[PDB]
Amino acid sequence: PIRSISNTFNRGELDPTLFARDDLDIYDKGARKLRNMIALWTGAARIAPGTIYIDMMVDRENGNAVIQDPLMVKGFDFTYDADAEITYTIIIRKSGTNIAFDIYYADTLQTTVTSTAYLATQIQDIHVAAAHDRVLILHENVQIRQLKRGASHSSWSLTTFNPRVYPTYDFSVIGEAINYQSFTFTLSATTGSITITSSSAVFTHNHVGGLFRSLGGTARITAVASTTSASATVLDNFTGTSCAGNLSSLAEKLWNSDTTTAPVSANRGWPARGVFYLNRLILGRSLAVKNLVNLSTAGVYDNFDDADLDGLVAFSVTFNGKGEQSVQSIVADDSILFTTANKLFAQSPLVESPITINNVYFAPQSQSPATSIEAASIDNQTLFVSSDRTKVMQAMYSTADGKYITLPATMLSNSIVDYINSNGTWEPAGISTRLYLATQDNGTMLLYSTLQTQNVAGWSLRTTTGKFRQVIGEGRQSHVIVEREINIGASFEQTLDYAYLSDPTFKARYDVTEFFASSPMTSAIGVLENQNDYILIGNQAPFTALDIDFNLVASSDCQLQFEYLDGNGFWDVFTPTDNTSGFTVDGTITWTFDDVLNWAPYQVNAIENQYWIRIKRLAETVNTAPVIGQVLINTGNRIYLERQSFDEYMDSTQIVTSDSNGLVTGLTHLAGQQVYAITEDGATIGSSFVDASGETSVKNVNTTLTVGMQYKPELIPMPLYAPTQMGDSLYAEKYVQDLYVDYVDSLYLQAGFRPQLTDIPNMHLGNYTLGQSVPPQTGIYRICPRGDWEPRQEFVITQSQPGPMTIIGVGYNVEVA
Amino acid sequence: PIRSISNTFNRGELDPTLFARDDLDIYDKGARKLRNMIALWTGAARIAPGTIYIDMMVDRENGNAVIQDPLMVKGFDFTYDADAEITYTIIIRKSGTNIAFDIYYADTLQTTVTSTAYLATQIQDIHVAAAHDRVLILHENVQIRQLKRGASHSSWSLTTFNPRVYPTYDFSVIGEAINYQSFTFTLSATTGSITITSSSAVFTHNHVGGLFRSLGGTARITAVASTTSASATVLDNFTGTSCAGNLSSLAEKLWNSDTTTAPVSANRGWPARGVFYLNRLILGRSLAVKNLVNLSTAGVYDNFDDADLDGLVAFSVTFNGKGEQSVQSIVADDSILFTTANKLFAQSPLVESPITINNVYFAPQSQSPATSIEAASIDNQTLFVSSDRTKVMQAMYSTADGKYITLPATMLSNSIVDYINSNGTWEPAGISTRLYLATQDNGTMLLYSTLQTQNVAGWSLRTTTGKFRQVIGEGRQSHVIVEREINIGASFEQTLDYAYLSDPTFKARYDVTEFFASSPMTSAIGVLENQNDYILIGNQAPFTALDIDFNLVASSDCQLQFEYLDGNGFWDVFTPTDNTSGFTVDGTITWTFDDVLNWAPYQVNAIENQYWIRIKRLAETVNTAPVIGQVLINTGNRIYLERQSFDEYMDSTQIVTSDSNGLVTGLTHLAGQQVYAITEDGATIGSSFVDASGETSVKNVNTTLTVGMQYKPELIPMPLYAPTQMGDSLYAEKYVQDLYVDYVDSLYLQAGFRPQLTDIPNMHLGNYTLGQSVPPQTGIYRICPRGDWEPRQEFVITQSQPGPMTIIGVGYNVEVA
Amino acid sequence: SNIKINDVFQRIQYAASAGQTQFTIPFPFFDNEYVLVWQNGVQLVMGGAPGQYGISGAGSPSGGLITLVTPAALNDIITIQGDMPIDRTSIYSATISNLTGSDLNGDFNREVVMMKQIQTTQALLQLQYAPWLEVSQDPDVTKDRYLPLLGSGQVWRMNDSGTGIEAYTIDE
Amino acid sequence: SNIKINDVFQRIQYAASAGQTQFTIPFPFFDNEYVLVWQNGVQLVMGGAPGQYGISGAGSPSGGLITLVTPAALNDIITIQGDMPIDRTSIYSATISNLTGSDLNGDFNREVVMMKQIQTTQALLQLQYAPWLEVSQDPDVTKDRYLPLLGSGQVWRMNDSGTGIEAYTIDE
Repeated sequence: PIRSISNTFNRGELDPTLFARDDLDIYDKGARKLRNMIALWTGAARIAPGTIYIDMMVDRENGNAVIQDPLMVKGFDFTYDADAEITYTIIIRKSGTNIAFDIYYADTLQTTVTSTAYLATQIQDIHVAAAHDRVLILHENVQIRQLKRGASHSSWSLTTFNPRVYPTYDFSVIGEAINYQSFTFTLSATTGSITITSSSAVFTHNHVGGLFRSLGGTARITAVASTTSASATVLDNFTGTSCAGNLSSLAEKLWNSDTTTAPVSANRGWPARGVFYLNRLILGRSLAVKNLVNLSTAGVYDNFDDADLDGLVAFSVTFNGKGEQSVQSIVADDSILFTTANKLFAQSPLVESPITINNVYFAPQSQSPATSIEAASIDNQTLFVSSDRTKVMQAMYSTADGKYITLPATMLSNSIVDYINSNGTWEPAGISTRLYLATQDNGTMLLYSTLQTQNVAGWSLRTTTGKFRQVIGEGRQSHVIVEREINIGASFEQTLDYAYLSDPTFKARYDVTEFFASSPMTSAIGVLENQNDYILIGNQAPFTALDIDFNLVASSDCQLQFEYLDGNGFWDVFTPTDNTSGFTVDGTITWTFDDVLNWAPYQVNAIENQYWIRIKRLAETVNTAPVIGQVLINTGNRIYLERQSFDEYMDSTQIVTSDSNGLVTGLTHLAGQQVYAITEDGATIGSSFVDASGETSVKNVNTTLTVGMQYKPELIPMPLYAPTQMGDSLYAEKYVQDLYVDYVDSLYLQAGFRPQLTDIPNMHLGNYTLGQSVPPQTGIYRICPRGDWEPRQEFVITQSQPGPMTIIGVGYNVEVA
Repeated sequence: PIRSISNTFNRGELDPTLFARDDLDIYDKGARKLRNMIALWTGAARIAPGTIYIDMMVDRENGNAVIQDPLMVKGFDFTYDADAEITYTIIIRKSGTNIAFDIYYADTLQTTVTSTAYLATQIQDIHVAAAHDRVLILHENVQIRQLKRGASHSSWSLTTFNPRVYPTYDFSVIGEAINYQSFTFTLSATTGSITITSSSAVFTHNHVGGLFRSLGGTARITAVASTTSASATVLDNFTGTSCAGNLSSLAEKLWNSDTTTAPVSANRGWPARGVFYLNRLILGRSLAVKNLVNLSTAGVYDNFDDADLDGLVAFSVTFNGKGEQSVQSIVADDSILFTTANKLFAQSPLVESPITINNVYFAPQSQSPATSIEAASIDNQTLFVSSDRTKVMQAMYSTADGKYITLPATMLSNSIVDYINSNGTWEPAGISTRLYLATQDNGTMLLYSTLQTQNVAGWSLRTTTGKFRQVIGEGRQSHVIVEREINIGASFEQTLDYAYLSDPTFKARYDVTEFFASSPMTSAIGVLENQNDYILIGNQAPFTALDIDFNLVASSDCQLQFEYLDGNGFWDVFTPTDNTSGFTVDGTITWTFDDVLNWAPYQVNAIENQYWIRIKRLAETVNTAPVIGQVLINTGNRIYLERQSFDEYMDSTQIVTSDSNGLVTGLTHLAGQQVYAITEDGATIGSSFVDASGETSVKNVNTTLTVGMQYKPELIPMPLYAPTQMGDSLYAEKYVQDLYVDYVDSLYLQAGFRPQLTDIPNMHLGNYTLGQSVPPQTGIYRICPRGDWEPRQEFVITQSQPGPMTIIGVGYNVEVA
Repeated sequence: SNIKINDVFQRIQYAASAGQTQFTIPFPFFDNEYVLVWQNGVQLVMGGAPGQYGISGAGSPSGGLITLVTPAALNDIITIQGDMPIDRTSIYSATISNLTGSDLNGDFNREVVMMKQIQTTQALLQLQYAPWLEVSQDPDVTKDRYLPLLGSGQVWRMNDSGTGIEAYTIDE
Repeated sequence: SNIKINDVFQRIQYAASAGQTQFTIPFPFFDNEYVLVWQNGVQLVMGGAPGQYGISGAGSPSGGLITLVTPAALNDIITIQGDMPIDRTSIYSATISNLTGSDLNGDFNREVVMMKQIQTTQALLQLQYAPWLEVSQDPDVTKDRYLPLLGSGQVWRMNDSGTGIEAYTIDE
């Protein structure tokens, strides 16, 4: 009989291996697909926030050389005045062989600070430690720097961070220095300025500023004359002048990069991780001792004097378990958490522990390997990426277990998780969500909406016309670094994303993407072997030219026919300028955007959202079919900084104004792309192509518009679940008589069973005045999808053109056979 | 009354004694059999990871003498750089009468470090203590060594670990030294260098470096002139020069192997267990005092000076309960956990313990005997093998009970547990599982998938064409040491796994495996007594020759007929070259792989996965039937190192390239085996036999392929459970009308009720282009199994040839009579 | 049908031992009804009554068995032949459906067996000129190959012109 | 295996010229062992010794070539015939995920060649009634089609009743 069921989406996208788990309370709270949308902490699903174009990453000190390598860019945020809403987005970018800091505020480049202390190849290994009023720049091989803001937005200085007193360490304990256990140290006196002499070569120049302890006394070495003689100042008196090597302690400076001053020292490096915790500065993971952190003197952030062993003095913590415990991240949550290569170290928050030398109780909590991506703090929990970067781990203290518990936050959504390379947090104003964001190697971005106490944890996948390379933010705002293609006119750089050969019925698919992408001498493929054969080519972005090199030209004209695939799934013929003359000579094939006016992203055999063109051979007889060595297209890579915003519904948007003819200029960062225009009243008026010069024509003239690229939201609910008296009926034949779409503040919706969907109207005939924009609509729409009888049939909620969208639930009337 | 029921596999394979426990919520979450598969934490079952061949274990210092004793090999992992993904697999192997360390990286042998300090017979008793940058080699009778990596992969050094100051112990307290309670000690002076004189013989040479305490003073002994005289240096002043023996304390060095220097000392041995914990090195379970551990000086890992009794000094912990408490493992989870022979010792994680001499509160927690296999840390818990090796124990702190609670992790899967001899952990990238692995004496490997906060705990059994001997891994990767057989051509070493005599109807089974395996003078058996009698022989691996010794030859030719059993269960005649001439003379019977082309593993009378041959007597009249003394086959044992990988679906795989004729060479480690070939596109193209020279022919020519052995996954769900209103239908007659197999990313599946199964197709006629490999498929397939009406009937999900496989659930439509 | 078809004639003949009942079928077959059995030139029927036989081994590569109900007498001639009718054994949908290698194997194996049955009759039971003889290589020249129908008491005789074979009456 | 099979008889005969050594094979063949060569009614052996032959062109759609070691005398008769076995030893897996054009073409082509070899024998080397003769259209009527074995000095002759062909003894 007919059963009425409903589905909300507070658990996000569920892995396909969960689809038989009807015992879990998540079956009606999740989605098969949640793309370009987020889950609010209610049950609703909202379209993902759009982005606003800020700038293009260039090497400003070398004639604005465009940067096309994502490893040469790494950004971070720095909040300077929270109440005044002053947050700087600082971008570390390549500048020749060195680095530079581009400082942005209010979507504008304020100033640039160069630095020769770092190499362009070290950018991805540069970490920061943001204080209340300055940022420390940390690299394991470069001395700490301070980046501090002056008296204005454009006034910044980058100086060296110099400790008052350096921390010390005895490297012979880990076998990284000379073993002095059999030596004998002789002191000239027990007080004042003395000379320390060793029976064997021990001292190095790095021992200047180090400590010598024996017989209850301590001395600070001030000069090293040779490997067996040094001068020191007595801090605590010695009881004698003869010190056995095995009862003594000799320590050099923990941080140093000087390996040339005689006697030569080892490169001990500098800390690469840090955080400011209460009244101390914590620095750790140096080059030489990666499993050690140092806490500065209480109240003096730049002093690491550890001559004394009691009180508020500076001290060290060494992390050891079973194997490598190199510190990955120092988290200022609760009583400080240390994520390492293997184990998570923390002390119980229920312990009344002051952070001093002899009453810290850091212990190895759960086993949970972590990577170098900095941990995020949000929604009463700590999130960090695992060492293999295929999981996000959640750490919370469990009083019932007496320890911190780590579990995969991606446990229900493993299918959409690629390799993660950055993360951030965002708590947008006016939106019912707490967001954790993480970009991936494949170019997508993970979105995680969490409300832990209310059992809200929903993942979703964000895609764009390009590749996400980094996400930046600590909650107040969110920026992304995106790699996009632009039309570069008469020059050729990129290769086609997809290329197939097909038979006259256009059903066969022979993948030749690698042959077209490779150089002519690497690999080549013969094409158009028979009459009416096809070449199918697709690309993520539109292109207007091909450049073909033949390893073997066709013996006669192939009589080529060109078609493109439009938004209705219809192939339409167009006539390009064919300089290969039917694949008979090397050359280019070019066309204008007017030839491909209706071109739109579409799907061909499970490959979605590509711009497709097919080439058909019409010649009856050619003696020698051509062999293609390489095909290039007239697009090139660019790297952009963009700011995410919930007021935007398009990507890489820009505010423009059209003239009396509807012409719009200044869209160079969108050259060659298909863009939509949205009025200030909130009505999307149509799409058009930006040409290679950054100009496009819109329908509305003399109008201020927002122009950007569509990212298409898609929501596929979970499989129908209507248990009956007979049983779970998880595999029973089912038919959906009625589909209810429940929406709030939405426009341009369409829903149903593919391929024939139903558009949801948003205009009231009889109560609409021409020229006005109908506001985003709320209500319930009932649809007869006309689907099949399969138990795993799919229904789709999507959007025809960019706009607001919020789906609060989906209902069904199901005939359960 | 038709009922719809479903089954998931979150709890793994369940013991047959649980099959009446319908009250438990595990009846629909487990499997009757889960072989060569694992349980993902989503509830799906995935084919177990395959293995990649690395190397064969040989005595490289003795002309590559093949090692055939599993007790002569023991491996361990050592992570050197987690972020660079540098982990070394180090193999301790026999080298003459001594040992050697084989260091592997990137599936390649980097270098070999030999050592004469250890015997080949001591290998299994060698334990390691891995630090952040070096590994300590521990044996109860050999002084500690350090294995440290130099400046490259191939540069390694093995040196001796020498403490700055040795720990001390008074062995007379446990009755292992001379009792001095009635003696009198006289000091020459109370300060400086003194002489300590005893009224009776007490001193030994091991007292050099020991301590003497009395009258509030402490002196370190520096020389022992005789049993009654010693020289000492005063560390804390004495109040007098006459010390009563019962009020004094005399301690020798805790670690010592010198028993010859006068006066002769006892062999106190060296620690055999250790771990690096925070800033201290913990070493324990020495030869003489197995229930004691020593913690080094805080911050100085190699100093064990215990002259002082306060502060950050080195100190000791002694474990006593009711009986023997010898330390088995030192675990760096929470505050340190100590598994012993009887009781688990730990302190509450809720206690703020700084780990100092008088601030440790280790107490006897639950009674839980443990063996010498090192404990594993994974998924917020500690796992360790029990002392009798028949159980895996789980220890967690329960705040509600105020102590650590130990319970059998194998409580629901006791049937598949044999005697465990090693364990490891693995957290593979991209896979929804946290794995604990454990090999057993019978040659199988247990796989434990756990996510305890989500009530995921599933056991499964892994088998191979061979015998697992050890599993190595600490989470980042996993290696196995496997004993496999190879065809050795004209030589004979191994005996048949199974041998039976049968009657003309081939129904009788008379087991004679022991007689064939034993030497001719220990056991013999008469065979082929009557016309049309049989000899049935089977082996885990293929063989191509028999070598037969007769205690009594047949009087006349028996007219033998030979047959082999193929993959369809069909017996096919083949003609070998038998030099016994019908069992009339001692000799060999040989055949080629072409004679047995269709040979495949099969089941004969509940014995599964063997290569079977039967021999039938056709002669009508023989006066004296032959008596067989011993039968050998032309296979020999080898020991391999292999790396487990979830990208492999075969065992002992190797990447090869076929020539224009399909010939493949270089497969010597797989000589005589049956192997499958998988293309780079992921299509299994068939099976073939590798001959004794390591060559085989494949179908695809000029192709790069992966070649390995099949391990067959088998999944048998729990008995049908469809409770009606009449009550539980646990014993009612049931018939399965429909069987639903729900799968993700799978190929080559088959399912149903034995013996006639149904193959699940993975090719779409009308939407397939010839030459392409169909990707792994996702969907639901409905099957009518045509089973019986028994309440406990078995349905099988299995795979016809190697490939990806993931079963997310099984559904039924059951007629419950 | 995941078996291999060997190159074996689809006909076997035996001279029976005294009291023999079991006779081996060395060639593959797929259905019991498609195996013909003669005893001294009289076709037998499957069953359990005296004078009938039982058969096993369908679908197997070889090694089928014929079991006579009544034991054969010495030197009885037993003939076993395969007689599968020619027809399609599969049907494929025009719309997108599933395909397995078992489907293809069943079709090709059964078609190979059908061809072998035709070739077994040609090789063992029919007349042919020796392959090396100088027959006309144009089949339209029917001098040596076309036969006339024989009337009562007539033989096949090449005519005196050497142009064709004609029916020729023969007397004493 | 990605070749066409043309409509060509699987047997060719030549009258050698003086000293001719190369003879064309006009029909496809897949293996050298599946071709039989006769010279004046004596079957030759493949090899390099005198009195033998070498063969090339296996797998080619247009046949190959036979090269005699010893040049042939004038008007020597050279006969070449295709003799592939009728079996199937390479089969597909139960659930194939990759089916190559060569494998699928090979199975169809090899059965076409087998049938062509059967048809070549029955068109060029065997006897048959003319297709238009009034033979009984019921195959169970064996009056004109079943032959008896011939004893010494016997011919096939329709009996006086006109009901079947019987062996008839002729002397002189």
